[PDB]
Amino acid sequence: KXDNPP
Amino acid sequence: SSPGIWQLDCTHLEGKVILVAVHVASGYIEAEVIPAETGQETAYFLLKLAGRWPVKTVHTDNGSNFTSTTVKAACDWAGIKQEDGIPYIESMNKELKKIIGQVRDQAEHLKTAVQMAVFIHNHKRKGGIGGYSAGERIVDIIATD
Amino acid sequence: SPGIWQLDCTHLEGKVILVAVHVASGYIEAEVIPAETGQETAYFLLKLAGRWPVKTVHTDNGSNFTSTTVKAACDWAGIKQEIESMNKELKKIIGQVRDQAEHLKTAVQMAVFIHNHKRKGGIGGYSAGERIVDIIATDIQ
Repeated sequence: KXDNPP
Repeated sequence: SSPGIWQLDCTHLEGKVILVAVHVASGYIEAEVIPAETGQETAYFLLKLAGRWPVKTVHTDNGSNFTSTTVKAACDWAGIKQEDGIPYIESMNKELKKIIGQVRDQAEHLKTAVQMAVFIHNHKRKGGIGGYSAGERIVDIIATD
Repeated sequence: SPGIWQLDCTHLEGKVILVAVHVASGYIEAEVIPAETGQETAYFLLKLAGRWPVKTVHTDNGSNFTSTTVKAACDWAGIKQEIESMNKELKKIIGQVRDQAEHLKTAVQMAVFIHNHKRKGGIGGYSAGERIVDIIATDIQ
């Protein structure tokens, strides 16, 4: 993830 | 109020969005103009904030930006407890737009007027000339040694 | 001084990173910008100064630091214009967590997070984040 999953 | 607790509120001006983070115990603020109240921009805002202060808890307006999984994942990565709908800072918005009014003519762009306003808010002597400014109070509250 | 900062440019993946280091603590802030412009520098310095008590900034000597917009920001904020140790370090950190994020922006602020909160030394150690607020809280006496 961290801004756009995964 | 505890040292690790922040309130996040949006405010709108000239068709742009200002995200505001208020350190509850001190009244210290920081803020940014973002394009719109999306998950990505909120997440990014929180992550910057948490990199600079020891942010334990955030109280939000529970707007849809905060319920997104982007923000939830930002808060979990930073170990921030997110507390949606929990109130406490609404004056903070009227105050900030006021100070923005006073500097607005010294800046080409709103975003610069917002930072100048943050600066002025954070440096003002609260309670006479024997007092402390919000920027002084936060470092005092947060300081461990 | 509680008030001395160094400001630095760093370039990777084609974008520019502006890094401010509080000299006495090793505390950093960083913003990722399209280009190293007078507009972005001034803006960055205004955010910086609204947050911390900035007195003096040490800068490379680029034209971005000498535009009239930067001087008006520095004059307005009361800032005076004039280690890579925490710059190679930022680069190192971005690369260790870079895979964890899509956008360069986001890994930069993760790396600033990690740097500012990492305890240095053993039990008894401090993080850069704690050193800055301690230094400035002490100085407010």
